[PDB]
Amino acid sequence: AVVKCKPTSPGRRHVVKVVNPELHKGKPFAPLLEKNSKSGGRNNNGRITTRHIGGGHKQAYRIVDFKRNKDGIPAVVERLEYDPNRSANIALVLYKDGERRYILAPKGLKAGDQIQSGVDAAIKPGNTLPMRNIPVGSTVHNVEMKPGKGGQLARSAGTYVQIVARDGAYVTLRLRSGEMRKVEADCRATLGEVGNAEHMLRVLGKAGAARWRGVRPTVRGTAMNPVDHPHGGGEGRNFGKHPVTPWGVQTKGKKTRSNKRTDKFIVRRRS
Amino acid sequence: MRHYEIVFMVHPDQSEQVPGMIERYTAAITGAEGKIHRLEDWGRRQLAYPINKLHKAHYVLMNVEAPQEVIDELETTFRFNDAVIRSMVMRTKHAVTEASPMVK
Amino acid sequence: MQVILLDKVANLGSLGDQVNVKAGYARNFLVPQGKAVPATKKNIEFFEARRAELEAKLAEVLAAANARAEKINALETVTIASKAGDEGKLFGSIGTRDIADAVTAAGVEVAKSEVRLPNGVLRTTGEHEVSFQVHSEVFAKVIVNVVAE
Amino acid sequence: SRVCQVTGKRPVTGNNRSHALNATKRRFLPNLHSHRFWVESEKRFVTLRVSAKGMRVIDKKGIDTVLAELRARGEKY
RNA sequence: GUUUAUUAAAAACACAGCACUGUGCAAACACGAAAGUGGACGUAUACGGUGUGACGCCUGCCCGGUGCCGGAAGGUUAAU
Ligand SMILES: [Mg+2]
Ligand SMILES: [Mg+2]
Ligand SMILES: [Mg+2]
Ligand SMILES: [Mg+2]
Ligand SMILES: [Mg+2]
Ligand SMILES: [Mg+2]
Ligand SMILES: [Mg+2]
Ligand SMILES: [Mg+2]
Ligand SMILES: [Mg+2]
Ligand SMILES: [Mg+2]
Ligand SMILES: [Mg+2]
Ligand SMILES: [Mg+2]
Ligand SMILES: [Mg+2]
Ligand SMILES: [Mg+2]
Ligand SMILES: [Mg+2]
Ligand SMILES: [Mg+2]
Ligand SMILES: [Mg+2]
Ligand SMILES: [Mg+2]
Repeated sequence: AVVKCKPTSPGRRHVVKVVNPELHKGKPFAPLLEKNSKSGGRNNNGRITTRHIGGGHKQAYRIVDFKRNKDGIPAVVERLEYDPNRSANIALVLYKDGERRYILAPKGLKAGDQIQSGVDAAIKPGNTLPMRNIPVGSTVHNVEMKPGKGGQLARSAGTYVQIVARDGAYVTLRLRSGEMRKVEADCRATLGEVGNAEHMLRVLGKAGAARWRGVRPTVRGTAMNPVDHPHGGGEGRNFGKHPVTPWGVQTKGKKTRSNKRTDKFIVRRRS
Repeated sequence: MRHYEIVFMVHPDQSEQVPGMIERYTAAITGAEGKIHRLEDWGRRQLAYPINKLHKAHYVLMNVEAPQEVIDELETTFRFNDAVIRSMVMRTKHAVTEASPMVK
Repeated sequence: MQVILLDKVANLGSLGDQVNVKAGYARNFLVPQGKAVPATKKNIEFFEARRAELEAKLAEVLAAANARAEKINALETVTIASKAGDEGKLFGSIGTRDIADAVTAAGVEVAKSEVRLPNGVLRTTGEHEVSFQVHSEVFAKVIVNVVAE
Repeated sequence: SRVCQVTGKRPVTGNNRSHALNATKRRFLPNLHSHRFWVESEKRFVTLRVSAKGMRVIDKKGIDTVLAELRARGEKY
């Protein structure tokens, strides 16, 4: 539920919270946690590889089942939890044999539902079964690209992928970007859209809310000197040049895909 | 309870499995304490127009007095089965038992 | 790459033939599969005086032990009670290793490179036909009924 | 290291000469490739990071002779 | 809020927000002769770059030039 904040102060003037009261108001499940040390966007050389990353609140990592291998064994949903590592909420499920795991929470999933992976799984939101067993035209998430590698597609808060076709070993997918991609028909997929669809409806309101999320401020390139950026310079506001990267590469429109290995898997590009 | 008239149209290459489908559907109804009034296989029949790139289909009529829950389950069974092509459930005022004019 | 043959290959020569091949075809397939030796004149005097009939005898006794095995591959039925769905649509398939597992459990202990399948998985309960390639020439067939558990 | 194990080829240094005879230092790298060679005597495959000249050498001398030379050189394989 | 430590604290920068565009994952990109690493133990409601800069009303015409994107019939055209 989105909640517009009352303007008791600037910085609360424009804040929209996303309040979900079903999330667990306690500590997460401790065995499935691990340390997530921050980087600052710096590699093993210490240099900044990707800029504007730094700071933010300390975050513990939640081990999430993307491979989803517990076949045949049903699992009930224990509680829903917050994950700082990702935009989607996670669900703590309890298998019959006594194992607890975290999955991505689907849209309509709540505490007490029953899920089941495997080939003999039913078709309800939450189940994970191979896409040669999944009917054409359904919305799935947590999609594998390779069998057993783990789900990599449609993991963000409100995403989903439609299955538009199948020609033997492959199924054709309609990705959330609009790209049509072939995937082997033995790759696992999880039914339904991902949960927190109103995540994009939030407004941070102030700069500190991004610094909480580890987003350092972005200095635009024309406000620099020419030694720093190609855009820099001027005796006023001057930009008499084509928009480039800090490294002189055209940004407004120029394509950068140079993978000739995966062109056979791409049916149509996005657009 | 709620008198329904169910007619479904099967892929003709799955014509051998038809009594297995009928027996599962009947055991769904009577397991749900439903009645079965008439049950009329119409056989292979030439379609008026080619659905799904094929010209014939295997028809089954079934009149049922069941609760709506097992009928919505049966509709989902028709939905996810690829053997069944079309399914039509039509609510009826009463229980009908007389044979069809095309069963004759 | 001049190379002498140890067995007949379907498009260039029979056993005891000194035929120019490409280097990657000799270096990657023929020599590592024992089918050809590069045509050194030391290899030629090694082969043609003695092995011009020594490899023809072991290749013929290999084709006679295989063509005996293909003849005895008249066992003709293997019922594999795998898991299945309703109205066909087998849950769990029978692969190459599982076919070799079942003719081992009933007949010859057979390997996976002899098995010929157009699809190969056959995740479908009922009858099918499966050809074999236990030799380069002699093939066998066993009707395998995959039955729902 | 860009060194052919068979021939001992090595990146040498030279110049890019332009049309205006502008000289810039460059390198000449060997065409090295890792390849599994079937050794029939040891009855196994041996991976060697070898140039294509060395593959012509293996096609001419044979791999057992070359691995004898590499042991007499004192080189692992 | 930040800034010229030591003559400039500002209308300059940043900002939440907006838009364009790239990117299907071994992602783009970046540091690295390379291995690798960051992005991210993330997966297009994500990430990067660029411009603008809360909010309110808005954002009109021009693709000739320069760029970029798409095209592949014809002309020209390298090593070989
Ligand atoms: Mg940035
Ligand atoms: Mg910004
Ligand atoms: Mg900025
Ligand atoms: Mg300046
Ligand atoms: Mg410059
Ligand atoms: Mg000016
Ligand atoms: Mg001007
Ligand atoms: Mg000089
Ligand atoms: Mg101030
Ligand atoms: Mg200061
Ligand atoms: Mg000062
Ligand atoms: Mg001052
Ligand atoms: Mg990486
Ligand atoms: Mg400005
Ligand atoms: Mg304008
Ligand atoms: Mg133009
Ligand atoms: Mg062009
Ligand atoms: Mg030209």
